[PDB]
Amino acid sequence: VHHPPSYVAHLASDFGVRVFQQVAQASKDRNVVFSPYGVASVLAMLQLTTGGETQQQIQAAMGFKIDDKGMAPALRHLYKELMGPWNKDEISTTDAIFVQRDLKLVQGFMPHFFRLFRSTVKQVDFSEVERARFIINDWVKTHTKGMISNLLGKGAVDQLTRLVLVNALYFNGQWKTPFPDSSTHRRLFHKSDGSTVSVPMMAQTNKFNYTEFTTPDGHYYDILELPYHGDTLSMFIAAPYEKEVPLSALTNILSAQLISHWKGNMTRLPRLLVLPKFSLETEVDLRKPLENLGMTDMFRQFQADFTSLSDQEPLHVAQALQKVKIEVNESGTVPSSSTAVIVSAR
Amino acid sequence: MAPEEIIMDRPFLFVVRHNPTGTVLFMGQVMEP
Repeated sequence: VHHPPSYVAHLASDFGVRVFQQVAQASKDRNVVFSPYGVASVLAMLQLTTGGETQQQIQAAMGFKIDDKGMAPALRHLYKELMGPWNKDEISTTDAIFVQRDLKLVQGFMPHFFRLFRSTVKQVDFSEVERARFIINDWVKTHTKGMISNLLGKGAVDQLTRLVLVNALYFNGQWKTPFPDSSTHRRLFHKSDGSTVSVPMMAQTNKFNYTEFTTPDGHYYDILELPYHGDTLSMFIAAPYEKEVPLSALTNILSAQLISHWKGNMTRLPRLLVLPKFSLETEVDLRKPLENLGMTDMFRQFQADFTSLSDQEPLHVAQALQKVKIEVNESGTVPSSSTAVIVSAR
Repeated sequence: MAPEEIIMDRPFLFVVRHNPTGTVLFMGQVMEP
């Protein structure tokens, strides 16, 4: 039997890589930095708060139950292996749940939730509106180390708000062979509409793990791996050979498996890599993307089952979102995402 | 005197992951830097 965390790792990512696909097909011509792992973390938490058909849809979509045998302990060993000093490159994931103190939780929920996830649990009074988001937005701030200063916009939560499960991912990697400053020069970037632009690109002559991958249509794509000095983490680059063929054709067949396959067929070949440096920042609404994967109920009122959490009143996800941010330069990559689900707050 | 040059002048894709566990941490679609 395969290493437990490596199995749960796959399913979590796979789900995430399928959510990205919905976000990408919705954002066809715009920049999108997403966190597959980030969405998986909060949905796993949500699996406990929900019930009935609502809970079943999430488990069907994700591909596993956070309840089953050895499942939760494996997700916890994953948190650990990811944040171990042995990786050289720093990672920091943290989950939290904010519940209305006067919300009569069903029996056993609190201790059980903690036994499985063992994360931050905060009891806050949402009637004190501004103070509430000050509690969460500041939580996100410290756990993403400054990045993502204001996850929740004014009025994103309110008095009617009951539950807020959020995740805070951080990564600070450093290229195993950083790009030479001197090599940075302006080059032309051909946009998805035809126009070109002068963008500072980074260059580097070395031997990279490269592999050519053909698409069902017959299109060839380049897949390249640039590791970080920990040799446990790396960024994969995938662009087409021809400029006529769009990134769409590549992203539409994406899967956590296809990524494993690339990594498996690679061979260290000498190449002169010229990559444009960049600093993106995006906020995605996970509502539509989630429903496209089967989880419709949690958004529909009088349909959403949250009977595992409370039952003094019916509940449902008023909104779901993910704010990511990534800085790529000559030395490394410092991406950080903060994904949150909000129940009773539009 | 130079090996095959690979330029990322068109919109590309990028996936940062933890190899041992196969954890896709972040994903990206860079359409315009």
